[PDB]
Amino acid sequence: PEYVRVQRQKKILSIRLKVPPTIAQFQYTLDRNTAAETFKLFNKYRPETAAEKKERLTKEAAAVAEGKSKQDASPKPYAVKYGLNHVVALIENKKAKLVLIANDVDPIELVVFLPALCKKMGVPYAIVKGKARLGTLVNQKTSAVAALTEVRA
Amino acid sequence: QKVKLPSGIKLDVEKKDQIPEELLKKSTTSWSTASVRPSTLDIEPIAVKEFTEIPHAGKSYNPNNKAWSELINKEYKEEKAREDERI
Amino acid sequence: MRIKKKNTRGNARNFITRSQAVRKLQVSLADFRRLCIFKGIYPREPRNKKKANKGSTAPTTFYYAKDIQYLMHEPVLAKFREHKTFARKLTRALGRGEVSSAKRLEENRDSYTLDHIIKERYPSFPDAIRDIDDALNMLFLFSNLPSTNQVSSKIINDAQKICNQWLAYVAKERLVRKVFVSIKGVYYQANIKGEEVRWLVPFKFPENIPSDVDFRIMLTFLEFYSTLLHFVLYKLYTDSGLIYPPKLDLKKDKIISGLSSYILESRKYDSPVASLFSAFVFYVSREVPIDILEFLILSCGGNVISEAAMDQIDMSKVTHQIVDRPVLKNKVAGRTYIQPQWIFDCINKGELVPANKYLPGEALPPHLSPW
Amino acid sequence: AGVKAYELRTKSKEQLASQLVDLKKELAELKVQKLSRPSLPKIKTVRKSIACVLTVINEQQREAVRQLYKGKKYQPKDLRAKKTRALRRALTKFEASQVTEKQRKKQIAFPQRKYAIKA
Amino acid sequence: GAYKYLEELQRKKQSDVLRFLQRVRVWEYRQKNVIHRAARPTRPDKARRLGYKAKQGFVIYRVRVRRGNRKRPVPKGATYGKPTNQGVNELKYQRSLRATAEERVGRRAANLRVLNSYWVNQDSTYKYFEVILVDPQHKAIRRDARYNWICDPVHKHREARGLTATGKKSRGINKGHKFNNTKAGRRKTWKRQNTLSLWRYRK
RNA sequence: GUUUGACCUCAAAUCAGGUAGGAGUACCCGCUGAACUUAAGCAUAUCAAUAAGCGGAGGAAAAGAAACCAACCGGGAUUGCCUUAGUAACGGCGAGUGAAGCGGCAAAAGCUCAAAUUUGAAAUCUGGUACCUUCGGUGCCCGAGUUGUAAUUUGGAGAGGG
RNA sequence: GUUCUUUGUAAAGUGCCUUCGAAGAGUCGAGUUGUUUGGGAAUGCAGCUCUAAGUGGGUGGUAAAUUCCAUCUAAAGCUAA
RNA sequence: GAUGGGGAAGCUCCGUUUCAAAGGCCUGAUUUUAUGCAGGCCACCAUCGAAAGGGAAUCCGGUUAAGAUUCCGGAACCUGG
Repeated sequence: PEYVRVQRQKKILSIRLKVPPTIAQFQYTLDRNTAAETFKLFNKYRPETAAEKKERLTKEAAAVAEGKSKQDASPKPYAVKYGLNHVVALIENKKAKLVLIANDVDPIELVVFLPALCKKMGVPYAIVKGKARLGTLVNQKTSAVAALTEVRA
Repeated sequence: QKVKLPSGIKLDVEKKDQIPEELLKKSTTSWSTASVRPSTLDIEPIAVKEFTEIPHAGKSYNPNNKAWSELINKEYKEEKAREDERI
Repeated sequence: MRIKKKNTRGNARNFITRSQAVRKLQVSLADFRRLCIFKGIYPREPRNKKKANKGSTAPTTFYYAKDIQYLMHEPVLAKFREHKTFARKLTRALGRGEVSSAKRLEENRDSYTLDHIIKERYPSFPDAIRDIDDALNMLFLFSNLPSTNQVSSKIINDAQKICNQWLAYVAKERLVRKVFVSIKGVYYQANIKGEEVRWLVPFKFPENIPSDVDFRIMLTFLEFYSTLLHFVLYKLYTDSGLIYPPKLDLKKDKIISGLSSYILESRKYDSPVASLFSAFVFYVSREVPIDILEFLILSCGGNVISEAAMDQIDMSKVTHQIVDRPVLKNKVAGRTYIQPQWIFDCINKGELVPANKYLPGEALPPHLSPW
Repeated sequence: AGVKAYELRTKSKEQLASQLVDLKKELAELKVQKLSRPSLPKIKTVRKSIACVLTVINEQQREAVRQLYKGKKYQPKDLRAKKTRALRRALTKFEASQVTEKQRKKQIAFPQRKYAIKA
Repeated sequence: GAYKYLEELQRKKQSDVLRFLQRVRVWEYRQKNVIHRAARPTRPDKARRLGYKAKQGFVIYRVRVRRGNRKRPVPKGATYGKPTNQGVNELKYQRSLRATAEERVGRRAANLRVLNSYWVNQDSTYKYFEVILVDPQHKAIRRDARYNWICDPVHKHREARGLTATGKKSRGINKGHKFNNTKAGRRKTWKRQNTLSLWRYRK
C-alpha cells in the first residue's frame, strides 16, 4: 500500500542523505544496560494516577476539617516532571538533576535545542531510546521528555 | 420493569399494558431482533448409531452365568469378524 | 421472470457450510462451536448433497440457514465481543504496568450467563425434567476426575456442590426406586414429579484422562448443564419446601465431605420404598464404599454410622453391620451381619428380603438388573 | 352525520379497529350504488368518518409513544420539535449565557450601576 | 517554554539543520494526496499563536497548490478585442495562493469552518500550506465562550468572502491615507462616492 | 524472545451521534471581466475597477478599539449625513478623471488570545451509562490531553515578593 | 413591590516600596513583472527572486546620504447602534 | 459515463482500468497457554448504450358494435424448485 511504501522510503531517504550534525546526535543513545538501570530509578517515582488522586481528595476532607491543617498533614509528593514546557522551565533555574529526551518525535525541531540547552546550563542530560517508554513511566501514551528534580534520602 | 423492543432500545416502564401492542410487534428500526423461535430448532438431532443407555446386566458385578456368558458370546462374534478381516 | 440461475434456490438456500456460518457470524471457530451448544444448533444431512454444495461430493457439516439467522442476534454473542475488548484492554494495563488499573479492570466486568437461553429452550418444568437425565451423568463424571490444565479446580468444585445438592434433595424427599450396581459405577432411578430419571455415579477411583477427548467442547456442555440444574434445584428445593441454596457445616465437611454435610431446612411419603429401614440403624464398616451406601440408607429413611468417619475423631442403638471381609472377628450377639448386596437387592423389590441369606463369608444369590 | 371524535377517544384500540373495517365495508357498498346513480350524498360522511377514526387511532398511539420515550436524551425525529432549520442549529440558552471565568468576575466587581442626574 | 527556542529556530530557514528538514519533508508531502489530513501540527508554536488549541474539534489539514501566474482560459491564445489585453500568461490573480489553499479545504471539509492558515514548505511547482479548521457542531467548542462565536452563522465560509488574515490583506483593509480606495469595502466606497444625493429642499 | 507487548502512522464498518449540498439573491462580501459609446477617424485614454459569468452570508452585511490623523494650546475604534470640493492630484495636463485631514451632526461600547512552571498534585473537556428539579444537573465508567487542557496576564498595562 | 436562602477570615478593587515587564517571519522590507489608483517615480494588490531586527520596527503623500524630532506598535481574534 | 486520482479563481474539465488497502472462496480439538483468529486459495474492475444485431418456450379452431399467437375449448412446450 502507498502508506507502507512511503514510510519505508522515508526511512531510506534519511540514511542516504548527509544529515546535519545537530540532528543525528540522536540515534547515538543510551545503551540497553544503562537504560535498564535508569528505568528502575524512574518507576519508583511514578506520578500519582487519576484513581489515586480521587482517593487522596476524600482522605484529606476527613482529616483536615475535623482537627487541623491546610492539607499539610499529607506528605510531600516526589514524582517525575513530564511536560516539555515545564521541564525547559525547570532547566535554567536550574533545578533538574536528570533529563531524559526521547530520540524520536515527529516535529524533531521540538527537541533539537534541548541537548545544546542542557549543555549550556550544565544539566546532566541523556537521550533514552523511544518516546513510548517515557510515556509508560509517566502514565501517558508518549512523553517526549521526562525530568526528575527531587529524590528520597 | 424494563422491556427490550425488536429495535433493542432499552427502556424502563411500569405496567406492561402501558406500552402499545403495535410497537413491540412491528419494526421501527431496520435491524429488528427476533421474537419468534424457528420451527427448525425444535426438531431433534439425527440418530447416528443406536446408543442403548440401559446396561446389559451381564455387566453387573456378581452376574448370573446365563447372562454373563451371553455378554461374552455376542462380542466374541464382533471381535472374531475383525480378527478374520485382520488375518 | 427471466431464467433464474441454479445454486440460489432450494437445498442451496436451506443449508450453509460451517465455513460460511463462521464467516457470516464473524465470530471465529473456537467461539462458534460454543454458541452452537448453547442454542443449540445441531448439524444436518441434506438429502441431495450435490445440489447443496454446488456440487462437491465432499465431507462437510451443514446447519440450516434459519438456525444461524436466529443465532446471529442473541445477547450472549455481544458478551463474547465485550470479553474480546476486555482482554485487549487488560494486556495494555499489564504491558504498561500499571498493575492496579488491571486489578480494577478485573473487578469491573460482567460475565455472560445463560438464563434466558435455558428458559426459552426448556419452557418449562416437565420439559426440563425430561432432559435433566442427560445433565446428571456428566456432572457426576466431572465431579470425580482430578484437576489439571484443560479443566482447573473451580469447574470441578462447582460440579461437586451441584451434585451433592441433588443427592441431598433425593435423600431428604426419598425418591430411589431402582438401584443397579455395575462394573461401570452405579446406576440409580428416581421419580422426580412424574417422569423417571436414570443417572450414573462412577466409583470414586483415581482415573483417568486419555488426552484424545476434546474438553473445549465438553466444558461448554458442562457450563450449560450446570446452569440448567441450578434452575431445577432452585424450583425443587422451594416447592418441597426448603431454603435454596442450602448452607453446609464445615466441621462435618472435614470428616467425610459428602452427603451428611449440607443441612436442609424449612420455608408421610409416596411409599413403599421410602420407610424401608425405619427404626433401623446401620454401622457400615471401613472396607465398604461409604459413598454408595449412606445415600441409599438415608434415601430409604434410616440412620448410618461409618467407621471411615472415626479416624478424624457409641454402638448403643446399632442393629445392622454392613461388612465384606473374608474372615470377621469377634461379632456381637444382638447385632445382625450382612453384605451390601442385601441393600441393593432389598430396594429393587421393595419387600425386605431375609438376612439368613447373604452374610460373610458366604456366597451370594446373583444380583439382576430391574430392566 | 357519522362519528364524533370525543366519543372515539373513550373507546379502546380493538374497538376502533372494528369501527374502521365496518366503515370500509360500508364505503365499498356505497361505491356500487354510485356508478348506477348520478349522485349519492351519504358517501361524503362515511369517508370523513374513516378519516376521523384513523386520526384518533394515530393520536392514541403517538401520545403513548411520547410517554415511554419521556425523560431521556435522543428521541425519534418526528417527535422532536420542528421549529425551523436555522433555529434547530445555533446556540441554546446554556451555550450562550455561558461566559468565560474572567468575564464572570468582572461583572460581579463592576456591573452596570443605576444612577440619575439631579440630586 | 518551547516558545522562544522554536520561534527563533524556525526563522533561520537557510540554516543547515532546517533546510535538511525542508528537503526531507517536501518529498514526503509530494507522495501523499493534494489535500490530506495531518495528525498534528508540523509547527506547534505557529498554530498555537494563530489560535489552534489541542482539544477535540480542532483540525489541521495539509494542502498543496500550484505556483505561478493565472492563465486566461480564452481558446487558441486568441484575444478578440484590443491589444491592451496583451500577453496571456502575465495575468496575476488578486487573491494569494495561501487564500486559494483555504478555499479548497473549505470545500472538501464543509462541516468545519476555516479559522486560519500557516505556510510550511515550497518547491518550484508547488507551495504547501497547513490549514487550521474548527468544528462548531462539537460540544467542547460550543460550550466555553472563547470559541462559541465561530458557531454563529455569520461565519459560514470565512475564506470564500475573504475575512481570514490572508483575505483581509488581499482586499487591502487597514487604517490610513494609503488605504483610501479600499477600507470599508472597495465596491462600497465606489458606490458611495459615485451616487447623486438629492434632498427634498435642494441644496 | 523465531515470543509477547508498548507507541506511531494509515485504514475499514448499513459502527454511536452529528453536519454540508439546493432554493431565494433588492440590499451585502469576494473573484472574474467586455464591448458599444465619448475623444477626429484611434493603438494611451473614456465607457468601467461597470454589464454578463462564478463563489459566499445575514436581517442587515462589511467595517471596528490604531504599526491612525497630524505638525495644533494637538486630536483619539468603526459607519453614515452636511461640508471640505469640482479643491489637491492625474491626463495626446486633450476629451475628461478626482480624493482625504480638520469642522458641525446621527449613533456611541468595549475587549480576547499567542508569549511568562499550577508542578504541593490536568486544578480542564467530549462521550457512554444509572438516577434527577431536563435549552440542563449529580455519580460511576470508557477516552481526549503534558508535542499542553484550565486558572492568573494583553501593553491603557501587568506579575511575584514586602 | 413581596418571599426564601444567606456566601465569605471566600472573590474583586485601592496606596507605597522592590526585582522582574515575555509582545505574532518565506513575514516586514527590497528588486522586477502584471494590474489598480487622484496618488504624481510608483496608492494598493498579486506572481516570481532575494529576505531582516529588538534601546527594535512602521509611518511622516519628492529622489538619496548624514543627524534629529514627532507619532503609533504590524505580520492572530471577537464585538451592538 | 461515475469511482480512485489529477487539473481549474470557479460553473466544472480530463480519464475508464488508469500510479487505489477497489472482495469472496476453502480448511481448521492448526494443541495447548486452557474465555481474544490461525493456516491458505483466487486474480479484472461501476453503470448506461439496439421495440430492426444477439436472444428459453404456443399452435389450431371458436368468439366481439369495437379485442386477441394475450379471452374461450382443446392440444403443446420452457425455466426454476
